[PDB]
Amino acid sequence: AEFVPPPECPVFEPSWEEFTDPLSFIGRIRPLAEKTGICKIRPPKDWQPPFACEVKSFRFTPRVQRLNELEAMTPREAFGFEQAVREYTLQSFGEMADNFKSDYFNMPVHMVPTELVEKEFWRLVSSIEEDVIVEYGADISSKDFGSGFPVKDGRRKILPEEEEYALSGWNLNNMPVLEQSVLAHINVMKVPWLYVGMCFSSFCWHIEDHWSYSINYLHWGEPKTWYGVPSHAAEQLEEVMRELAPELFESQPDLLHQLVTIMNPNVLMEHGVPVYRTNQCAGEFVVTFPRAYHSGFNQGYNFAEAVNFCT
Ligand SMILES: CCN(CCN(C)C)C(=O)c1cnn(-c2cc(C(=O)O)ccn2)c1-c1ccc(OC)cc1
Ligand SMILES: [Mn+2]
Repeated sequence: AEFVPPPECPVFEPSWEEFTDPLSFIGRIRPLAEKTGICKIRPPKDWQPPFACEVKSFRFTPRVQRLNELEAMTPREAFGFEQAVREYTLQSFGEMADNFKSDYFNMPVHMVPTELVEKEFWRLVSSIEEDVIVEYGADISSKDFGSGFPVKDGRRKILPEEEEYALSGWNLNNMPVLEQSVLAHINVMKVPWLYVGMCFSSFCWHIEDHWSYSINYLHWGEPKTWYGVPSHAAEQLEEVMRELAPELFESQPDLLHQLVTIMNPNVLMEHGVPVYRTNQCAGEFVVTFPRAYHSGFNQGYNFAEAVNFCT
């Protein structure tokens, strides 16, 4: 039986008046969005930040992801030496990514329906006959090659028409990140992270450290498909995860288990866990709420930026 897409999470299209401050905006939509775990925010049509990373020198070593690593658990000869991590440029990764997807589906990359990639992704995760391997540029600090948003740190040129985006509250470098505590006063910081995706590259189910919010922006490229679970269902999801996990992993601390918590959304739904989905397209924000479990994968070559923030 083929994958059944979860219902769509809310999408908001604020006018310019409502698009003033992200914390005030998220506070207003919270009564609805906290009940779906994730939501999507489309900025006003005329809000188009330039892309401001150092593209000429952009280089990275993406992690290798084997889609069915879990279903193949329960030894193959020379396991552990399948594929080495190597260095790409932004350009050379994109050539590889588009070639992979167009080859895989036998059609131009921009013509593959989002629902077809979604169906194939979940089929491959559980398949013991097809061993698909992809790569994910997922460990890239904005401090390395700069943020995708313009930043007024004097390291890179900003045009007059771009200064607005350097100062915008929706620029992820201008989100509040400091958690309130007494230790924070007794002590004598965080920056955005970047994600360069290809078709089928993915993030497993997790919640943020300290149950933090996160905000996520897709700078350009093909969509990022998301699944989210409201915080009221967090303990339920955790129970399902431990019920259906391999016993070798069921007892592991959550912070380690989250490295390998791959689970088809339909399985959670059949166990009574509410799941919502969305395709985040270029120029759109996704916000995750405190203790909202989420997971997802990329439809093709794309570039995202994300940060944890505090309210
Ligand atoms: C689990 C918490 N965590 C550990 C932090 N510890 C080390 C301190 C994270 O790093 C983290 C937080 N969110 N998050 C994420 C990423 C995306 C995306 O890929 O678009 C979408 C939504 N969330 C990630 C992530 C990073 C890399 C990754 O590689 C495959 C997969 C997930
Ligand atoms: Mn996350």
